[PDB]
Amino acid sequence: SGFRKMAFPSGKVEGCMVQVTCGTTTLNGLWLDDVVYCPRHVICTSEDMLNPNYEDLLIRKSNHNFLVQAGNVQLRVIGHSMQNCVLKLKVDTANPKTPKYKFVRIQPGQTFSVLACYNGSPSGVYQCAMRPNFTIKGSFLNGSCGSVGFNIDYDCVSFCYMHHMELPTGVHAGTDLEGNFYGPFVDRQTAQAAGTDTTITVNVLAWLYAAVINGDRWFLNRFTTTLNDFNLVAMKYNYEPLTQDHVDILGPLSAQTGIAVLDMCASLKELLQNGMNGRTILGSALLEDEFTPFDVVRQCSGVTFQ
Amino acid sequence: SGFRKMAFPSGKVEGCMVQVTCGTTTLNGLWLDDVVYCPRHVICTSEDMLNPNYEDLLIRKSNHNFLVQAGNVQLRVIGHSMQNCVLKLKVDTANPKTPKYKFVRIQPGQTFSVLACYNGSPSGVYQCAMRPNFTIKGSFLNGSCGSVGFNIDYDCVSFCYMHHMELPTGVHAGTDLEGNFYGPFVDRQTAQAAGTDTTITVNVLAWLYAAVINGDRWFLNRFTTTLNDFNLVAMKYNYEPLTQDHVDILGPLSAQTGIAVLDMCASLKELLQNGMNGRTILGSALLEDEFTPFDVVRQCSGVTFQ
Ligand SMILES: *[C@@](O)(c1nc2cc(Cl)ccc2s1)[C@H](C[C@@H]1CCNC1=O)NC(=O)[C@@H]1[C@@H]2[C@H](CN1C(=O)[C@@H](NC(=O)C(F)(F)F)C(C)(C)C)C2(C)C
Ligand SMILES: *[C@@](O)(c1nc2cc(Cl)ccc2s1)[C@H](C[C@@H]1CCNC1=O)NC(=O)[C@@H]1[C@@H]2[C@H](CN1C(=O)[C@@H](NC(=O)C(F)(F)F)C(C)(C)C)C2(C)C
Repeated sequence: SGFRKMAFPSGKVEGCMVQVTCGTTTLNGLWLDDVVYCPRHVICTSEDMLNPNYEDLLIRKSNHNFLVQAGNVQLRVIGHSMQNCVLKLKVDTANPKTPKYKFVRIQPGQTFSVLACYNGSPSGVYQCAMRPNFTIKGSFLNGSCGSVGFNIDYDCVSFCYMHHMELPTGVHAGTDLEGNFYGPFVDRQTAQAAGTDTTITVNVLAWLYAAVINGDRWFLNRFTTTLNDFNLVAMKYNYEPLTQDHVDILGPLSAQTGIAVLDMCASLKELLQNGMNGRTILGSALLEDEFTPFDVVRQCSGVTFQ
Repeated sequence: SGFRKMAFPSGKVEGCMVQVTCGTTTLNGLWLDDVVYCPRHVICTSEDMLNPNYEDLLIRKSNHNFLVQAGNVQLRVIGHSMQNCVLKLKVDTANPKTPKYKFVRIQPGQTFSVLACYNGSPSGVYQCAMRPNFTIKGSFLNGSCGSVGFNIDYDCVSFCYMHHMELPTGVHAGTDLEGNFYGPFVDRQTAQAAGTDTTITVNVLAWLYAAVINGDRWFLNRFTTTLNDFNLVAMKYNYEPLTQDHVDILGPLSAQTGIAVLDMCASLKELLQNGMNGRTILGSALLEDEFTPFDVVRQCSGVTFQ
């Protein structure tokens, strides 16, 4: 029992972190096989960043200008290319600790672990959700750029996020590992704001199932609802629409607990309409939306990784 | 910016986890150099656990009865001994991934990361506090015993916790790495309850400093208080006494923000007396007590590990 915000074990990713320095600029990179992936703005000074022409800055660089360090050891760069907002540095040594891996673009509502790094060294690990507005509520300082986010499935690391920037209200934005931003953001120091965020309904329901499994059951009511009527209420409280696909994904938890999804929706509707009245669910005084159905099952069933 | 419950990177510990099987009982062990450390109740069946005589059970075992597996590979056991509630299995192979490490007994109020493991494989990592009542609010299932808790300081892993059991209300209890329990608990399946818990005052103050550093400043009032008067109020709300040592430990955060500790105490007193009135601090609707002053500084200053 118990339910915690749990991150994936970070060791497979720790073995891939390096430092990339170009001129006076240093950030983190990810070394897989013989390639180092990092934010392209390693080639910028704190003056180029107001309106940089990356293509222009890069043509004036050559391989030797990129100083890549894995711990002590310098990796010799033997090629470079830009892909969207990431640079790929081909190095002359393959990383012997490279895990089985994939690059995936995640969808809003999905979670992942972040390994926050500075100067190529890991500081800590935490779990994040890709928010509906394509930001993450991270914890990142100067020097954190090139830190990555990931999921693990058995032995395979799915890298889904590389960190680039901090927006107003202290939320974060970055790219997939092909250098395409999540959301409408650009890698330049210019006025940018996140869209209004929404609550990830399916994750809230997942977490309510987690509460039932842990014996926190006070909020279950005796009613059901239709999907349609549920969505009209959710809408008012700035919850995302619940789709049939979401219902289908909640099927395992529904089967385990014997609570139909639309019955749990009726309980959620009452929490939204009446509040929690000073009570907690799983220790929390607010409804939590950063656990996916899979996160709940993984945690409550003891799924392990290689 | 941003503030998250952040765990240490787990890789150094992942490289030390193994599976120990005795008879039909399997739990996790920790392999450092040529020793495997695990809960002594690996030698028990689900019948011996009501009132086990460990000394008696152990004398009937020999080295070969302990099946130790590191991934695929079986490690040959060449000696065994019991120390308090842990077994130490001497094996014929030194773990080549052993980090620099120490065994430490932590104090109530201190935090650490848990690497939750099943069958010798890691499932996830999260941060925990040793509660004043010597429990932790963990997330552990059947098969999690022998999972460890740890801190990292640069290159050195301080192991402070090995998991043994779950108490009523879904909280957890275990030992240091010399097999001595935290709190009054015993490794037997018998009626045991945690003492009433208390809020870790110094950690709450630490977290309020974290809020100020992140620009969440609404709760700062214009007053100060004495330590004595603060402690009379804290007492009523089941907060631990704040000592001068606690004040001294908050000195770095106080200096950084320019808010005297007793001024922050006055703000805390008002939160305790009046509540948060529906507002949040760092996204939380309750006062949080599982961040130490050091955790705040580590996270807000970007301290990294080897
Ligand atoms: C990185 O770690 C990077 N730092 C540098 C420094 C130099 Cl000289 C070159 C390239 C990089 S990448 C940080 C992480 C930030 C810092 C604070 N917290 C974080 O998460 N990234 C940045 O500094 C990026 C970088 C330029 C600006 N920037 C920002 O995050 C801006 N944000 C914005 O302008 C806004 F649009 F998002 F809001 C701030 C104001 C400095 C936080 C670029 C976007 C390329
Ligand atoms: C371990 O993983 C262990 N499991 C086994 C199984 C066998 Cl056959 C032998 C030895 C061990 S150690 C679990 C972890 C628990 C299970 C649920 N969540 C967890 O954290 N530990 C236990 O099962 C320990 C073990 C015997 C009982 N026990 C318990 O946790 C009891 N708790 C208590 O009796 C109480 F006093 F704490 F409350 C419960 C009721 C089974 C949870 C011993 C204490 C040696």
